[PDB]
Amino acid sequence: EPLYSLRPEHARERLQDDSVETVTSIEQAKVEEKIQEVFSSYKFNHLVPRLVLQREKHFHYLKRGLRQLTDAYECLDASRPWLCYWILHSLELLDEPIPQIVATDVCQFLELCQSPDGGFGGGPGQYPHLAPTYAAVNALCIIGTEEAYNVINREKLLQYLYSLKQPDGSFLMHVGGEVDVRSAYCAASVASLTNIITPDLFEGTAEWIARCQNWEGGIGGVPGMEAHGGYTFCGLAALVILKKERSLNLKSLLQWVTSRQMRFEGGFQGRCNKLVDGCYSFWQAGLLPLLHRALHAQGDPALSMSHWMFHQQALQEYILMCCQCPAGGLLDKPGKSRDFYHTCYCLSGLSIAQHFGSGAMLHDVVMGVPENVLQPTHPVYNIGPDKVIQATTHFLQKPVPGF
Amino acid sequence: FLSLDSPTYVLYRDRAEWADIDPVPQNDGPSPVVQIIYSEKFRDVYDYFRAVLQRDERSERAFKLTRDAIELNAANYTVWHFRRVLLRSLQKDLQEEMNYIIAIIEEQPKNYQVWHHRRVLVEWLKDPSQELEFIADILNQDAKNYHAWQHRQWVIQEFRLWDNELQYVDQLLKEDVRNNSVWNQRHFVISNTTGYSDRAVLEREVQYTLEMIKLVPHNESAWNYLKGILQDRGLSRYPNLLNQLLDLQPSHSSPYLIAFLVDIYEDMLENQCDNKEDILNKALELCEILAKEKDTIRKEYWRYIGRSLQSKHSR
Ligand SMILES: COc1ccc(S(=O)(=O)N2Cc3cc(C#N)ccc3N(Cc3cncn3C)C[C@H]2Cc2ccccc2)cc1
Ligand SMILES: CC(C)=CCC/C(C)=C/CC/C(C)=C/COP(=O)(O)OP(=O)(O)O
Ligand SMILES: [Zn+2]
Repeated sequence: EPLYSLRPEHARERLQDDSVETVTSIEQAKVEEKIQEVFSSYKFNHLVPRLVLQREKHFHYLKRGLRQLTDAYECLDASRPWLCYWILHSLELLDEPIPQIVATDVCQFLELCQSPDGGFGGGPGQYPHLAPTYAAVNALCIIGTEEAYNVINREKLLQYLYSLKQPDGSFLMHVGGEVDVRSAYCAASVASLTNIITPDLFEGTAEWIARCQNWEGGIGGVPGMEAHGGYTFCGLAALVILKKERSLNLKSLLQWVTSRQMRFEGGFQGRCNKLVDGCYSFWQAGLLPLLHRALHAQGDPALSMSHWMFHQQALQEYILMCCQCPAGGLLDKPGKSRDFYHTCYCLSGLSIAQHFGSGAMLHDVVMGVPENVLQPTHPVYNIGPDKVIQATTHFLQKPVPGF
Repeated sequence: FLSLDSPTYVLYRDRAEWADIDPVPQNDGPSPVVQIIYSEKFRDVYDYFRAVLQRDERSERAFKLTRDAIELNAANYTVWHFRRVLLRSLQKDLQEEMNYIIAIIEEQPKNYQVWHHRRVLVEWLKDPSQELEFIADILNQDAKNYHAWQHRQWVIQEFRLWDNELQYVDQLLKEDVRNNSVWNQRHFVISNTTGYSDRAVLEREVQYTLEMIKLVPHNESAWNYLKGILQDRGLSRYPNLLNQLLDLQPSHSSPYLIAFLVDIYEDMLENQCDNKEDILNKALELCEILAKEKDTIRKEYWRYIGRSLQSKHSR
């Protein structure tokens, strides 16, 4: 009744520090203490809680950011296509259409970020890198107009991607960079949406990804690294795309993610014994729609047909209560500053938590007012499942261009 | 030489040294999107960086300019690239560059490029001698820095510097037994030195975890470790384990214990053990104690665990 986080039973899900204080315990208590202040404020103020997604405030924030950013964002000056992605995805999520005007100005911007030899750099005249290539392609697909699709040089892109492929399956982040699970995902994501996949392009790649799965259940950034939130997403989503979901111990993984939801806060941590953060609303919780399609495509008849295997409600409550800026925009956790990153991923994670799909069965869980419902997101590409349709459909009208 | 923070700092456009070269403004286009409103300082460095890049000027001045450009956006991998082109063309002393990167990581330890640059130098020099002490210093200020662990793993592997690392683990585990990076490292060493599928060590290990989990019963890290170093043999090949946990259910209870008790029964059941239809109860039960009372954040997990069992261990 009716909010999970506000229930009196919930006082129990607070941290038992065993009497043994470490840095880890002290810092989690600090966070729990802040979060409790948020949960409790309704009681202490004597109002009824009503959870509302500040759509119009978020929308003015993103509208403006899409054109101009403060020098706060100097640190993202080599990530400009990411900004396009984050803002345009948040807007699509908020069901705010993109003016043909802005579509075309994103287009020409990204053209400028396009490298002669393929890939996109982090801004005009920057060398190409896979991360901004991924962002670029996604943002191009979100826009989904022929002009946007025509920006992408698929021949070159396929050349660039080969330039990065390594012997052992892995992909460099960029020329004279090093490998990381993120890069196989960026490669796999962009390769598919644009159709330039060849038989030998991802040859080696799944087994390299499975090497990253560690003893904890999750995937680390390279073999031997601790399991971590957004790298786990990259690996599974990379595999899903290749169809090697096969190669992981999905049960050990399933079980790692699920343990990542914080019993008190309701959101996810990225690593065991670290703090909650709203962006893992997507990176951690977006694993379940992938583990669903997977455990299903392997016959698991114990799978739910109504709900994902995480607490959808508490996630929404965390996001809606703890991660919104009143002035619009979303945050990692309370007391932090808004940014377009956390706006993108808190909203994408909100969407996941709201929408269960499974072959046939569509079922929603919308905390708060009905207006809180977001447009759905594709858990592999984190763009609208429509923009994906409309993209791949197109790029199958073309043959896989080799080198 | 002239620091970005200096009160004397002067814009490049005002510098005599730089007169021959015309800045290259950013080609953002007729009607920019995600246009960042740069400080005049940022704009100025990067206008000149663009100039030295497009000209591919391999000079001592282009080199110094990379320093400022880095300080202002250390995620700019185009600058780092050009800097390494410049270290190699200008034949710069790589220890001095190693000194520089020490300092920058110290200031921005969460930046990926900066660690990447340090690996490259270590590989150029083929000298790991400063690393473990260096990385230890970063870990002394943030003991879960991912890149710092990733650089440590890399160093240790590539140059085979294992011999004093479990000692480092113990040190750190005893500083903070809840640090999952240090548990993970423990596992990285052991599986890379002695091993677990050994019989004698699997056992100082299994041992030690239980002794921490006694000190701090709600430390998920240990439980995942203990679970980690057994689950691939089968938890049910260790029958004493069960009884030894069932000791602490009254005194040291946790959802992790119960959660672990359940993993055993699945393994037990998966092998035909004794009381297949019986054991299926103690567990199915435990799934509902978890889903309804002690671990409700995972109800959807547990409701599914109680039931994939039925799916497979039914009739
Ligand atoms: C907060 O000052 C910072 C800190 C880091 C960075 S960053 O290293 O360049 N980058 C992108 C990022 C962008 C924004 C925004 N706008 C905010 C944060 C953030 N982080 C850091 C972060 C996010 N959640 C918690 N943390 C600490 C992720 C990171 C890496 C990343 C890139 C692409 C896709 C996924 C992840 C930029 C700004
Ligand atoms: C497609 C692509 C390039 C995806 C990248 C996904 C990715 C790496 C996501 C995680 C980002 C994040 C919150 C990092 C923080 O590390 P930290 O150690 O500070 O955070 P922690 O305390 O949560 O572990
Ligand atoms: Zn975050």
